[PDB]
Amino acid sequence: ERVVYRPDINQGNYLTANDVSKIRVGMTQQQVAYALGTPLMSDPFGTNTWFYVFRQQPGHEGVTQQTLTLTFNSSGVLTNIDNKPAL
Amino acid sequence: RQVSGDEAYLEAAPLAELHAPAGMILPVTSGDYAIPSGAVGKALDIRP
Amino acid sequence: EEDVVKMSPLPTVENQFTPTTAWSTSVGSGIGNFYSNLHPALADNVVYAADRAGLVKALNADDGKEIWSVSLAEKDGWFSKEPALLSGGVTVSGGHVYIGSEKAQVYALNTSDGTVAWQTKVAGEALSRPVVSDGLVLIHTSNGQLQALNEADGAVKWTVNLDMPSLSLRGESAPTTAFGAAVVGGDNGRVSAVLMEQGQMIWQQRISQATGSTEIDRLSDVDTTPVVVNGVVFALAYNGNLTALDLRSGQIMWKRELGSVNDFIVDGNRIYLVDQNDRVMALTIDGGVTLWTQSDLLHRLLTSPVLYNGNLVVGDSEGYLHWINVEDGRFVAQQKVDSSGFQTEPVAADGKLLIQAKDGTVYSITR
Amino acid sequence: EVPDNPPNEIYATAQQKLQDGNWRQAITQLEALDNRYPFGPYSQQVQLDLIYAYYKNADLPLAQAAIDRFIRLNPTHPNIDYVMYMRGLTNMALDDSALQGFFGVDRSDRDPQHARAAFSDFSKLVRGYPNSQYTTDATKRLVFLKDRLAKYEYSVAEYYTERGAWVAVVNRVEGMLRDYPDTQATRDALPLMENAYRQMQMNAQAEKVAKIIAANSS
Amino acid sequence: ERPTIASITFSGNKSVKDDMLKQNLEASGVRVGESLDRTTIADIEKGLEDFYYSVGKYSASVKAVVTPLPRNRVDLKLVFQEGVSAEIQQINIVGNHAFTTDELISHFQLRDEVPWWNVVGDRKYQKQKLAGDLETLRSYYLDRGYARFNIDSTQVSLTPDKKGIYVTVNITEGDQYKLSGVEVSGNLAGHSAEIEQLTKIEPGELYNGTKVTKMEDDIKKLLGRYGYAYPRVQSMPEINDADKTVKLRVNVDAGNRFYVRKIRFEGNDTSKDAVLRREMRQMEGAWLGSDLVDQGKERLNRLGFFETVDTDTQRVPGSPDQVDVVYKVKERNTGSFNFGIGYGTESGVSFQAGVQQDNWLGTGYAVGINGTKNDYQTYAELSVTNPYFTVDGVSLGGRLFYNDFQADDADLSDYTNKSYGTDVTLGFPINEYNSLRAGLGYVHNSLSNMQPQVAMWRYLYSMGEHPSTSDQDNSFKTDDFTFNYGWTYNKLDRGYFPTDGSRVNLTGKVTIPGSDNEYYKVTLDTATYVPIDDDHKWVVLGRTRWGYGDGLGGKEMPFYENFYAGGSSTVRGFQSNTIGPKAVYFPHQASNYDPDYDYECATQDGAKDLCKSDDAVGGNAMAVASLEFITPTPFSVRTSFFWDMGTVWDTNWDSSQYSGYPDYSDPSNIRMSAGIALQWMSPLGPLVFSYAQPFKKYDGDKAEQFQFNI
Repeated sequence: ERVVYRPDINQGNYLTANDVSKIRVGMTQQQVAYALGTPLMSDPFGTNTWFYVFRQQPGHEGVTQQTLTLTFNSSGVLTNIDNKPAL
Repeated sequence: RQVSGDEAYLEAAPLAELHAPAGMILPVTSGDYAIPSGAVGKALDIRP
Repeated sequence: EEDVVKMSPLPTVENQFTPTTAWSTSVGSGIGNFYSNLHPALADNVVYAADRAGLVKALNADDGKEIWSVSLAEKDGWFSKEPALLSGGVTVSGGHVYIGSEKAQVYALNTSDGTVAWQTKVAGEALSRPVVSDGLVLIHTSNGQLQALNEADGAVKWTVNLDMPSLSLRGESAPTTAFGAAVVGGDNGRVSAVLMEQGQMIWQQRISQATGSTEIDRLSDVDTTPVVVNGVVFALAYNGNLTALDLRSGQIMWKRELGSVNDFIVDGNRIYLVDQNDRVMALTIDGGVTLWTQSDLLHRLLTSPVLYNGNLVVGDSEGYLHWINVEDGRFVAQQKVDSSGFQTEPVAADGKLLIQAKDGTVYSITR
Repeated sequence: EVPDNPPNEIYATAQQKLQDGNWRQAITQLEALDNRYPFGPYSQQVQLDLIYAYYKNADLPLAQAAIDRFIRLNPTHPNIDYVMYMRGLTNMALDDSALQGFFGVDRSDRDPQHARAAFSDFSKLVRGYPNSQYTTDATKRLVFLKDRLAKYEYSVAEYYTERGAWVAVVNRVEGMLRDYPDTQATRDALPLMENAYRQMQMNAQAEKVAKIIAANSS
Repeated sequence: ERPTIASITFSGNKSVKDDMLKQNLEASGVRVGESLDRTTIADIEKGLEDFYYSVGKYSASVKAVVTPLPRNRVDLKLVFQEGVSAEIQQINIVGNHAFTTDELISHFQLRDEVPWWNVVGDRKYQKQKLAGDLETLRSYYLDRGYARFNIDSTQVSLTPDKKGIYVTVNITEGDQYKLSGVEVSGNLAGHSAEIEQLTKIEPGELYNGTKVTKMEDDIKKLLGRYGYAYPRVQSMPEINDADKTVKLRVNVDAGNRFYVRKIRFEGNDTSKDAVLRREMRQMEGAWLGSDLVDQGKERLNRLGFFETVDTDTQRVPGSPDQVDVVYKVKERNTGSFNFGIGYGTESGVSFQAGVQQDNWLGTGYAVGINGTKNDYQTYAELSVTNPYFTVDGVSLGGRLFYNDFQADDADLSDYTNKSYGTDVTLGFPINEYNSLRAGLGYVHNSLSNMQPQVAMWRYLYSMGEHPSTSDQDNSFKTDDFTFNYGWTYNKLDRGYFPTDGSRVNLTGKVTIPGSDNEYYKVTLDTATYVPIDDDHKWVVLGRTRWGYGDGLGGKEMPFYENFYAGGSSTVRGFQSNTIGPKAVYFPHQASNYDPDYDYECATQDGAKDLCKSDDAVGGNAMAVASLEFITPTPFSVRTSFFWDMGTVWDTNWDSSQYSGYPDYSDPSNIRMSAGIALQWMSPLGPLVFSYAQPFKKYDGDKAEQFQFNI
């Protein structure tokens, strides 16, 4: 409560609203991967579902997570789209 | 002729290939832990 | 860390008679180290030399009194009287004498006054002694190129390219002509015949290699100056490897690759030379059949040799002169005409010997 | 140092310092001979003596040098299996060049490259000469080296955890699982990944991983 | 059997790396254990004189010594009949028609003006240096507007002595044009406006090729912010020779983003990967902007716990996003133990040693231990630094030091100030080079029976005490709760031997009550590097400190905090701390201790009539001057020519008393000692020392022109 010194959270693999619109339903795995760059978050053991994360806070003023995660069926086909902003 | 160095080998845990609830497997097999004389330590003598 | 192999000094000093120094007109340096032909020439008791920046003179061949001088250094532009680095020889042709800058800017010089007839850019610095071809001066630029200019204005008659080099073995091929057959040395041991009229390869030829991944003699300041006595030619190799060939052939008559030569002349039957060993070999016309060599000032850095009163002259880099009994075969006279020394052409026309020391402007001897 | 002498006596001195341990003078005379009679057959026997002492001398550069020289000299030789094990040994040695661990120190966290090299050598041994006179030694070096790399990566992840790059974290824990769910570092790390996800409301994976260490609560 | 090649003995090179010629020998199929080819005497002689021709000599023959030996072993000597290397005499720039040729050398790497008035390398030759000069000239026109410019050819001649190189240039001087406009083209991926602004040329201005390339690669970096590894972008000019202008095609094309997965480091065995991985402000698991990688690199550099920050990105094979970073780190290790000893008569030669491990185990923990000594005033020092106390980077440095001198010369009373103390430093990196700090400095001192000296006694009354004047009896113990601060902005290159950058060491020291000696003050250090040689081998070496004392409550600089200079780095050539106010004692007699008329510093044993004394004690204010030019020793090392100058003085030196005695309130008393910032390397470590010319010696200064260690 007496430290103005804080950093900004230099983490990404973020999203563009372009990236947002970039993908629609049932779009296939390789297709979406190229269309959005490979992901880095996806369950070790569960389904083919995928995550995609935005991450920041500029220090003392609000933390901005923004992840969309991405469900996937058996045959590498999208099944559902799942965004989430901060909190 | 004893192994100059540890035998912390002997304190390494027998690696439990882990054991998870169903449908939760992970492709370990990238590794190379084949399981087959020669001492361990004292008589582990490297005279050729 | 400079253990260069110095040579024997002046041995067995001898002067059968009096090397009378006719005079020593030292008009003013000059060259410096700066190896370059720039050799001074004469015409009718009137002789001609030049500085290394644009100054040119015309003198008396009795005392070296100046008949007149001129400067040439460009009086404006990138330098007020820009050092123009005259490096062509001294080519005399009637009212017009010629000079070669190291800026590809020839200067035809109106002899009568020193009027700059015309300065013409060419394919590079004019290292070789420009040669007259009866309306055509023979400029052999640095970069293997070769161009003739109209004596009257410098019309570029043509632009024969030639024997393009890789590492510049000194490309002062002094071109020569035979009945209207333009000949010239080259930069890659390859003499080439040329149509005197408009520069067409009458034939080419290969004699020697040339320094750079195939290295040849680079202490033989080669007379890149094909002499042509009657149509059997005699060309010095770019490392003095002897040769003789039919004028309009290039087909070898014979060749003494033994030779690796600085400069040369020939008389009647005896050829002469300055091998890199810095020793002539009295050599008969037929083959490199030898009469004698003389390794006395072996490996001393020398000038061209020349004849005088039926005696052979030769200049050293240290103002010593080494008249040689032409048939046997060693010195006959000697004098330290300078400390400055020299390398360029000792000129002996009309029985008057001429030198420009590498800085010590013209000296002139007799006996 | 090298006094030239009868070669049989050269190898004699070599064996003298061998049974003793004066690796310096031994190696001197061995290299002397392979400057004197180098391409001879027992001169690669000399070379084996050389690699031997070079390790016994704890002189690892020339160890690698002569070992690889022996490999390029012979694809399979009488002592080449001992050579392979010695190569693995000198690599793992480089990984333990320092031995501060008994000054209350850890090495589970320094350069994990020679450990990869040794792990590879012992892999190539356990499936390339897997009947040698050096089976279980290499085997336990294998298992330990592996949990060692494990704890290394786990510490790295802990670092980032203290930093915040929870994604980097998750990926580390993952890549560890897919290199091992066995090595203690595994169970160690797991909560790392879990709190990480929690820093990301991906709580689904969090409680999944919870059940994971639950069935593996040991 | 002709074999075997067994002997290789390079002799007469005297100028090169013999093993380079050895790799050539192998490149000629020649080395120990090879097929002994008696024939190859002349062959390899040719090859290696050709090597000389390569290195720019062509003037060093060689003689090989075949030595028939028994069946296997052979001998061979290689007599390098060396001479004088090739030498450059002059350049020509043909076709030059817009600028002075010699000016168009005035940027050339290679040269011919190295005479005894101008120094530029030497007139040897290597075609590579040539090509550099070529492109230099090429730029030299392309910046100007000379589009069509080129280099028609070049060549280099040999004076027919193998001595003289000639230099020739064949140009076509471009015929300047006024570049018209630029056209972005291709993948900008929603980053247009910015890029367009990265190229806001002046309308139709002159052509300037390097300015273009700047626009180009700055657009590159610009994108790198948005994470594109190799934003393959091309700049193309389209010539309008008709109007004499040219238009510009900016072929833009980016890459992809979320790149960095697993950042290897290397060779850090001595050093905890944790700290290294902290010295990279690019948090992993994210995209890449190579400038982040660099700023990292520089951080690692400033740490100094390294030797080479070599980076290498790596597109991991398998998907364009798989991109990961190695760090080939070849950091050196130093056990920093150096004992510099000062010699210079009998009552003042000791000096001090550093016994410091320099981050034990590379844990990220430098920890200090230092000791010093003087006739009586003997001080030690000890420390422990936590560069990374918190995740952010907070540096925490413990400090400890001991004066343990009760003045045991006779028994005591000979300036007894056994005086220890300790403190910590809660150092912040306030900004990415800005750093104020903080700490709670504390120190015990005990004075007793000191030989009386005007300074000390003015102090005691500044203390507000009434010590019996001409008496070796009075005692004073003291401690202090001191509040600390201080500032430092380092953007230097390499923390051990630098090349360039800002070094400042503001150390704000004050005190607070509850303590004994109430006073305030502040110091600050000034020092920096910056190169003169732009090969980053000659460098200007700034250095200067500014001494200042003071005291709250009208009190005075508690004189255990008296600054000093003289001896080592502070000054050169002088003896230790022998610069500034040399104290003076009252015409004192009553010492309570009369030796056999020993201890002649104003005691009863004679010693009346105030002894204007030559005992350097220094005072509340100081500055020493030090500006230096590295010569990367052309004979870890750097060599300049020290000439430095310093001065010390007391403010409160009220000349009223000192009237007839050399004033010590006059700061303008600057000494000077000249020499050369020497440093060597022998097979033992980072060897370095100094030796100065103490000319501008003031009244009674005391010099030992030598110095040892660093």
